Amino acid sequence: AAAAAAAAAAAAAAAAAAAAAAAA
Amino acid sequence: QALKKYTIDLTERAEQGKLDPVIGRDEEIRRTIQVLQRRTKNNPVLIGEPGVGKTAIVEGLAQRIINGEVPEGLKGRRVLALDMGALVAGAKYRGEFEERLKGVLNDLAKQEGNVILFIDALHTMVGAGMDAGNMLKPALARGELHCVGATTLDEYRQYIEKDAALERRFQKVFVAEPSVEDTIAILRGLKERYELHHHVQITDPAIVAAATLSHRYIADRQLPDKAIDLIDEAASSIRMQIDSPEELDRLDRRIIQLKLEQQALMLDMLNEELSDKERQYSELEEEWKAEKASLSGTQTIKAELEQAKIAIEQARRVGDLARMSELQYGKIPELEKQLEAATQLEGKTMRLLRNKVTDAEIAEVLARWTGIPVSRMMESEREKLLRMEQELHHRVIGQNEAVDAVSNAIRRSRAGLADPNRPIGSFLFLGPTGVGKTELCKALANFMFDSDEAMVRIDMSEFMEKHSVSRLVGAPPGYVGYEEGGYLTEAVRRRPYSVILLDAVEKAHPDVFNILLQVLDDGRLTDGQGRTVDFRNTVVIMTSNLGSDLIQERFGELDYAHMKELVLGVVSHNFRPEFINRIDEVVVFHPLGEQHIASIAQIQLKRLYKRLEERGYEIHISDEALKLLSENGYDPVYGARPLKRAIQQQIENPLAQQILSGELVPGKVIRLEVNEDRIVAVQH
Amino acid sequence: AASSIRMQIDSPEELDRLDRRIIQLKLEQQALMLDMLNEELSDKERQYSELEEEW
Ligand SMILES: Nc1ncnc2c1ncn2[C@@H]1O[C@H](COP(=O)(O)OP(=O)(O)OP(O)(O)=S)[C@@H](O)[C@H]1O
Ligand SMILES: Nc1ncnc2c1ncn2[C@@H]1O[C@H](COP(=O)(O)OP(=O)(O)OP(O)(O)=S)[C@@H](O)[C@H]1O
Repeated sequence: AAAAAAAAAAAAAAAAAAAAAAAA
Repeated sequence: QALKKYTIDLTERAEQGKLDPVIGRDEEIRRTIQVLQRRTKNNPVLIGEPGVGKTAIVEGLAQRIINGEVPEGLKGRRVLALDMGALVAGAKYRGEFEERLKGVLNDLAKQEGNVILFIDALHTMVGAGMDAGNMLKPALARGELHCVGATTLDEYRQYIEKDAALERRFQKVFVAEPSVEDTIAILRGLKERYELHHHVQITDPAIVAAATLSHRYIADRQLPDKAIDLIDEAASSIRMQIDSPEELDRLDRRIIQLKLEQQALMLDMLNEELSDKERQYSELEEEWKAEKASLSGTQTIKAELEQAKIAIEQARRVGDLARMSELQYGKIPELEKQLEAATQLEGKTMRLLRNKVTDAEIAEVLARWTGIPVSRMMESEREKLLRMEQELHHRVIGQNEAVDAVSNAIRRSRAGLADPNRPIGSFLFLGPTGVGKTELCKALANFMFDSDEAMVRIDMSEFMEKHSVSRLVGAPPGYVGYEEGGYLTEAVRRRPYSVILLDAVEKAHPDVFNILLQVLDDGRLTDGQGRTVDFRNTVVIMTSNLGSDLIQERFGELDYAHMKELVLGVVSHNFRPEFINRIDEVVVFHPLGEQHIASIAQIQLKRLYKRLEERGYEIHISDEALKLLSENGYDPVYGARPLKRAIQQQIENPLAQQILSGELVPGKVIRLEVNEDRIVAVQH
Repeated sequence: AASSIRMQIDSPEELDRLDRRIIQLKLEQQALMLDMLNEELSDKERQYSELEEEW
């Protein structure tokens, strides 16, 4: 008789940047 | 065999009486029962912002079942509450959990609509592994399972607008937060329960206090749960006060002091004083024991009243005849009359004391819950408030109208006379700088809170550009600036009774003023994550210079009022006119007289002498030297800082030259006496 | 709507009012043992049985 385990399955997000772009 | 291995019969707990008076909510439970007696989409699910007690409405359903206040078709039923963590915890082998769930579902099928299955916290059942969504999808499909769901709005919107079939097996019940008065009724029922628990009396003005003030001063949670907090922690506070007592503690400290002192004396007569204070303490302690016995009898008679209520409810559920009436009719003649005899005996005897939770307990739990100072005036704070002009002219000389307006703002705060649409009192300051604007706000902060920076001093030169509004409110979601929020909303939402200075405001770019328009009108304000923060217990003060030529030209030969109108028109030409309309009052500063200058010099000398005594060096001074500092440190064009730096020069440079010469003996009074044009330090 | 009407069908109102009334007066009359609550109980139980049978 064999039992189970529990796994990680881990990773991160994906990010953004954002850029002002000045007028004058 | 399988069912009670994991389920909780709440209707048994209603029979056990361990549940609570669920008050109101009848339309809601009716609509619940409506969704129960459908053909398809039978499964209800409760939705609301948390605190509104979805658990409570389920248990009130169960109580109305056991009472038989339901209609007939759902009488004789079951409502059994199912943990999942009960289910999981032994699932070592594979399939074990799934066999558990399968046996539970088949035994629910065997009950044949006897059971209203109730599952709290429903989005767990979304994720357990497939796990239960597909693995109740047959029971979803058949409707023989009549599951009742419970969630926050969010995990509904997270997890249940993700599946379609799971969505269309469950029916939204938007449970609302109640108003003031339904909450008041709920509080009266649980007031009865809390006096059953916590050995108290609770007054109905304390209930209306809890409702009103938690509706004002708690911007976090919602009704009724904040009022539950207020009442329960006031119950704890009265319990601890009666468990203490302070006068006993004072007398115990006194007698152990006199005991130690007499044992050091072992003429005494402190023997006699010790014995007298011990007699006094024993008398008051015996009074304390008698009061404890009185309240203990009160608790016993209330508890036996509650046991009689439980028994007569057993007789109402089962249908006992005449035993219940005989029990009631014999019983609470005598328990009512000696309850009132104990009540008037305690109203006599409680000295050392309080048993009624009043508003004052609520206010103290408020002003130590967050800490907006709403409690009524204990006098050291009050008499400190009443000297406020002298308090500020401990540190800020002159600028008297400003001092007055600030003290008026503080007073209209503490009187409770501020309109809670708005912050307490907003200010723009004016005048050419170095006349004590930022220092006045720091002096306020030193007063009210006992620090300079424990206040929010954000100079505006950080904010000269359009984009850096995110330095204060923050980043919108889904970026890197998502884990440190804002900074302004943070430094309110920690401690919402705080001074916020935004010094030198008109450098900034006016979308910062768009933010600040929302600030000064309404005081709720959208933070970075997509929620809001109170401002209504802050004070926001900004500064400027912008009538600098005007005030340095024209503070003579004018009043205060037309001066105000003139420089107000100047700032009208600067800002938008809303942002000077939003101010509680603009206060205009002035050029300075030499008496203020001399007082400033005194203040800086006191600071200097503080630093030197910390160094360990000791000074008397010529005040002709102070006069020459006054005559040299003056200008109309700036004010105080050139005085400060001229004094800095003409003392501290040759002085520190002599100090780091290894020249001046510590301990000697360093006579700062004049030279012909310098000012000498001698050692005599 | 069908569930609403089903619940309206599934229970009376005034019958339950009078049922609470008669069990209250039963409690009260047993507490008496002047009475005349005997007569009032008989009247209200007759009314109760009438409306019950109509239901
Ligand atoms: N009408 C009411 N009668 C009695 N207790 C109530 C009532 N409304 C709220 N409560 C109490 O409010 C507290 C919290 O209520 P809940 O709505 O159950 O909390 P919640 O926000 O639903 O989060 P959970 O998941 O239920 S713990 C409980 O202790 C309830 O007893
Ligand atoms: N009434 C006063 N009491 C004590 N110090 C004062 C007073 N008026 C001016 N000062 C001094 O002058 C300076 C005032 O500091 P601040 O308040 O920063 O100047 P301000 O009036 O705020 O204008 P800015 O923006 O700083 S130029 C400090 O160096 C104070 O020591």
